[PDB]
Order: sequence, then structure tokens, then C-alpha cells
Amino acid sequence: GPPGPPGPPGPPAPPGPPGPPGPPG
Amino acid sequence: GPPGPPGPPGPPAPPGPPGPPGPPGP
Amino acid sequence: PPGPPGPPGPPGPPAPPGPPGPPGPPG
Repeated sequence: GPPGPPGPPGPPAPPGPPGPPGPPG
Repeated sequence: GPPGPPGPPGPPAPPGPPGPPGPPGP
Repeated sequence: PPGPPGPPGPPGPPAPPGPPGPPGPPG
């Protein structure tokens, strides 16, 4: 038989890195 | 014969971007 | 018989932005 169709989307990915430091106090 | 099964799930997306700036310092 | 499995699916949903950064310098 012919090849099956594409699988489902991949799983979620982790959060990116932390943002930069905030402004001076 | 019948079409094959669906493929496997894809991979994850690449690393995410940084978060936003933190709060003011003390 | 059934054919071979299909190809892998697309990449998953975009990774979320990270956490807020730390507090700024004293200030």
C-alpha cells in the first residue's frame, strides 16, 4: 500500500531564557 | 493495499526568545 | 498489507517567551 499521511504536530517546547535585567532603581 | 498509518509526531519548535525586561531595581 | 508509516508531522507550536528578567541594579 501507499505511504501514510503526515503525522500530527510536535509537542510544546519549553519557555525561552529569562529576560534582561530591569531598569536601575 | 491500504494507505499506511500516519507518521509520528513532529519535533519541538526551536528555543524560545528571551522574556521581557525585569522590574526596577531597589 | 498497509503501506509504510507517513512522515513526521510538523514542528510543534512556538516555544513561549521566557520569564521576566531579574530586578535591575540598585538605584
